[PDB]
Parts: sequence; C-alpha cells; structure tokens
Amino acid sequence: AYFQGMVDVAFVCLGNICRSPMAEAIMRQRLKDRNIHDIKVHSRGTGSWNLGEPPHEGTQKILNKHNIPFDGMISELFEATDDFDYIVAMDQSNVDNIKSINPNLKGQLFKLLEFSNMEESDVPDPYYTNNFEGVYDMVLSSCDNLIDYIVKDANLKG
Amino acid sequence: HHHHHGS
Repeated sequence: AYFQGMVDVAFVCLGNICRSPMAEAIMRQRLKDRNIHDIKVHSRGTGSWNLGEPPHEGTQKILNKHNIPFDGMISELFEATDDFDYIVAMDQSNVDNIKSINPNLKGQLFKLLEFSNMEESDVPDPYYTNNFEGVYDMVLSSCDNLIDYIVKDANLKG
Repeated sequence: HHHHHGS
C-alpha cells in the first residue's frame, strides 16, 4: 500500500534563471520517462529580482540540445512562507539564505550534490562561469538518486 | 544577481 498523495520538490538557487530551472526541467522529464507520477517539481530563487522571466540563455540552450521541455517555466522568488516536502539547494549560500528567509521551513532541505558521487559539495553559479554543461552533468549525477530517495522516503509508487 | 534577500 502506497501513499497516494503528491509530494512537492523544489530546486532553489539564487536567481532562479540558471541552476534550479535546469534541474527542474531535467527532473520533470526524468520522472515522466521513469513513469513516476506523484512527484511535482518546482523551482525558486532566493534573490530573484525580475520575476516571471524565462531561464538564462545558457540553460535554455542545454535543455534544447537534450530535448528537455521548459514550457511555462519562469523566475519565482523564494517567499517568506515558501515550503515544500523536499527543498534541494545548489550551494551553501542558498541553504543559508533559505533558512534565513523561512526559519519555519518544515520540508527536508538538502544540497543537490548530496545525491551525487561527485566530490564537489556545491554547484557553481554559471551566471558567472558560463559552465552550463558542467551544471547539466552535476544534475544528471544526482537525478535518479534523488528520485529514488523521494520515492522511498514518501512511500510512493513507481 | 545578489544575495540580498535573506542576509
């Protein structure tokens, strides 16, 4: 007997234009491809100023290259009261700022690379580095492990 | 692109 509700996972970065949209889109497609239906994906940026903007060109290009849709995905601020079942931050500043913005957070908060065998702890911000391929590789290194963790933790059907 | 919110 499985839990028959949805669970919500949010990826969170600074701008909600580079890292977390990329992760959101990859995760959504991966769940579709794995025939998993009870996980809903979101993203936020702790510091998004211009709200409602599409992802950075570099993220759109990587997603387009790999035929991953991002229709309707736009920048959204991590709100004073935002909370999700699972919150997956990109770097330490994101963790710190999430906890400062919402000290009442009830969901489980992780860094993306906790689900990865890569030695790195934090996903560098390609707003500066322009290394969108590296970010893509980091998300791929974590994605199925993250899915598996949530399916088991939330007692969901696969 | 700054960490102002939350600091």
